[PDB]
Amino acid sequence: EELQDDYEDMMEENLEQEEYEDPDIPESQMEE
Amino acid sequence: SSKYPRSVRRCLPLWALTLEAALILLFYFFTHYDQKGLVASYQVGQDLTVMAALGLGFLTSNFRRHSWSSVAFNLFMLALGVQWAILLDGFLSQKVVITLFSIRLATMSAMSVLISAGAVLGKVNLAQLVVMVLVEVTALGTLRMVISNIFNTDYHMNLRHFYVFAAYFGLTVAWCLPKPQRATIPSLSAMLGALFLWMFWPSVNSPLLRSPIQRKNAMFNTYYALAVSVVTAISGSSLAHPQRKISMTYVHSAVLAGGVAVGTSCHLIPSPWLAMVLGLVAGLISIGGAKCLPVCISVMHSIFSLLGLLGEITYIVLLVLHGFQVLLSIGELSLAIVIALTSGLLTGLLLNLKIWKAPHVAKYFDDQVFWKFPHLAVGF
Amino acid sequence: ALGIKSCDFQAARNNEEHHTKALSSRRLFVRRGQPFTIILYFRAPVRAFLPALKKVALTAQTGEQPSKINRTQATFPISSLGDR
Amino acid sequence: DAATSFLRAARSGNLDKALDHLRNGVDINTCNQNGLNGLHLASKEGHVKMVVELLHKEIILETTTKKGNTALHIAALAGQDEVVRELVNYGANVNAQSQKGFTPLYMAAQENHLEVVKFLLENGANQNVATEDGFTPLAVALQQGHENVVAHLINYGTKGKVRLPALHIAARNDDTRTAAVLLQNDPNPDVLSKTGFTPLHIAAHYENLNVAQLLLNRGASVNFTPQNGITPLHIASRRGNVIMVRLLLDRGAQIETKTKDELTPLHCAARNGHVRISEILLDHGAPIQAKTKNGLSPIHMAAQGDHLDCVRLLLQYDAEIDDITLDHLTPLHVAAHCGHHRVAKVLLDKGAKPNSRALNGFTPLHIACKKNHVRVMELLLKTGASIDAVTESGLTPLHVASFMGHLPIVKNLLQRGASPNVSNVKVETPLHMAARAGHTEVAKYLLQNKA
Repeated sequence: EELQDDYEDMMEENLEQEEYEDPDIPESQMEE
Repeated sequence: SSKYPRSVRRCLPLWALTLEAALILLFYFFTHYDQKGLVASYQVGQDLTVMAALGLGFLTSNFRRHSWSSVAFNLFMLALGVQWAILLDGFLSQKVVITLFSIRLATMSAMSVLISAGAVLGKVNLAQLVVMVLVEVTALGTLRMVISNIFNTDYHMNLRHFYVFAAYFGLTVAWCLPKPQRATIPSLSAMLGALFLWMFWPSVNSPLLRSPIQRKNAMFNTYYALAVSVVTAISGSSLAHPQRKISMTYVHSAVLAGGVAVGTSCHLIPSPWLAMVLGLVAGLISIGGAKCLPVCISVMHSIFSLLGLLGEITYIVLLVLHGFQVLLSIGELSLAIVIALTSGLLTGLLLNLKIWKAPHVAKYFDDQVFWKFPHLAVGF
Repeated sequence: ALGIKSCDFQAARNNEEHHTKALSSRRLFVRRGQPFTIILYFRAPVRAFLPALKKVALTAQTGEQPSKINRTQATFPISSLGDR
Repeated sequence: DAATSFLRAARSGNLDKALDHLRNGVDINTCNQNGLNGLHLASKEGHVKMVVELLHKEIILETTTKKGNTALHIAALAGQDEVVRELVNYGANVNAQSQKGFTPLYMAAQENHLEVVKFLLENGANQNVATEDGFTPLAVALQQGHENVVAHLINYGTKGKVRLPALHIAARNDDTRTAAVLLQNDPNPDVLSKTGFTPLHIAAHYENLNVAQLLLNRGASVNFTPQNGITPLHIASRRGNVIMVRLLLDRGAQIETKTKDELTPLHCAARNGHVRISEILLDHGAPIQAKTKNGLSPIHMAAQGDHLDCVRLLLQYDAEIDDITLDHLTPLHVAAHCGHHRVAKVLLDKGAKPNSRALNGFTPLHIACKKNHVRVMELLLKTGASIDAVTESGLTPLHVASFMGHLPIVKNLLQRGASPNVSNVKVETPLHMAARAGHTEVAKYLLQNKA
């Protein structure tokens, strides 16, 4: 292989676009 | 290296026309012409020609995309080989008087090369085939002349070793070639060719016998041995197969096992049951070779070589019944094998030359290399 | 007709390019996998470049017992078809 | 005669002779009587190094022979996979047609060159392009019996360009020569991939400074904003590329740009702990109190990732130590939730309120007791956190610790004097919380202490 970085999907995975977003606000309410 | 074939518009036509002009000149300078049984004598040569063209051209046409080249190159090789073999047999057995018998002998000499070419078809072009034809005819003639000079035999009667010579020459030439499939209609065409070869092989088992009695006995033995070999080969194809089915390609080669086995001793067999036993042994040996030789390139050519060696061995066995005789026969067989191997090595070395514009190893077994097809991009 | 007068390794420029400038400006310190430039001087002028280029080969040796199996010795020609 | 020698050297692979002829002054675009230049002859014989050297010599890539074939056509017909790859990487048109309408995909398909067919299809070759006779690569592959080519053409269909644009690949590998040739052919440096990112984004991601400078000199947009809002400055800040950040700021990158989640480059630098990048951004005027869609400030991002030195740097630049999110979560709340006692200690030493209230009245002590973070609890109780503080529902830290079953926290709270007799809005005691969750050990310790 050694050429996966030339493809769109592997480059999209490497760029990690999810790291530039605010995921959520951790609240975790204790009430059952 | 470019996988696209090189242009042969100036090599192949010049080579073929020069060969034909040389043949015409040699025929003009060294050949001369010359009753009740003219048609009877012509029929044997016609059967040999029918086998050499039809059966030996279609038998190797089983390839999916290499049937055109197989058939047409077999025809071209036969046409060149007969013309060159006439001159060579005239030179090495002496002008050359051209008769039907000489045409028959040249047809047998060309049949040797046609049998050899089956191990190399699909991997060579027409010029390499011309070189192989010339060198193999010359080598077979030299072998016959040496046997006649040493063992005091007849030059025309030394043509009986042509099975083993063709087989070992083809294997040796295929060994030197660079290292590199079936369809229904090409398989049926190959079946037609194999059927014609099987039907007319009694003619090639007795073209050299003079007395009618020996020819009749040889034809009887060949017919019965061929029938037995066909039965055994069709029966045992299922045994020597992982899929437990009958292999059509194996049958195409193993139909002729009995005729090859009894070819060298068909006149010495005193009863047809011995010929049938030899045919059964030939069929069983073909089954064993098909089941074993691939494990330890052409499987059909290898089993043909094994069958030719077995036929020579059974000739040795039968010759004693009808010490020094065995030594002479074994020495003749060893000389034939050594000359065939050496000539095959020389032909393979000559066939690897870059000047022949050989097809690329990735373009093997394809008619696109040598033939024109519509809607193709041509040139650069 | 192909004598060698001297060979300038160009220690300063190569060491600046190979990030070894703080080591020295006189000795050649280079890092593997990166090209470095040397200048070869001839005693006499070179008439034809291509035959002289075909006549020269370079060998790099390291250690007291260099060998090719240990990858401590390598012989390579001076050509544009070499494996960079 | 010199041009003939150059063409013969190109055909034979003698790169030194060709370079010598080019140095002497032989025209690079010379060709034989058939129109095949040095590039065509090199592509026919599989001389990849010759192709690369000639492309570096500003040779015309789209030159056509007298049959209309380009270098890519000749390489595809000859079956040179490496030459096809090299030509495509340098910008060869994969959909170019010859005089009779043949395409490189057609030539590769008719000669059973499966690898070339695969590479061309992955690079955007259109198999629907037909010749003047109406034949297609699928049709000619069917005619010649190339079964594997037929199978691959049927299976691929119209999947399209799955490879990156050649400029993106050049930027990934920091190949300045290939990028220069591509920009000579295509003047636009802001070509877009399927994801929407320019090659400058890739260069900033891998900190390939040379190709990034080349693109910026050729006219690339330093503030190119895709639909997601991720600028090259954002990628450089997130990846920790200090030199790339400095280069982008020198070339004129906007520092207050927000993504679709309103993340500034300062947020990206802070959430990954890049102290130098954060300091550089703050010195260039980055807003330190910028808030995302959830209200998180860069100090919240730094505390979330346990980035102690980033928290120190942000507090040094007058960051609000008690900035609140939409959930009213201070950075101390984030440190207590994530268990980062070092960040909590740094915040508390600089004046963060230990008893800050969230939306539900939760203190950092409550969150520390909820998540079984004992060290944060000890640090808060040292720094004046109320051990008897209640939430909006009256939940004490002992209530939460008993309900969650965190036995060591319950033991520490009871050893420090916390009363188990406290009650909720439901009047429930910590013993009630322990009994309603089946914590036998916590309930037993509560019974042994004062219940």
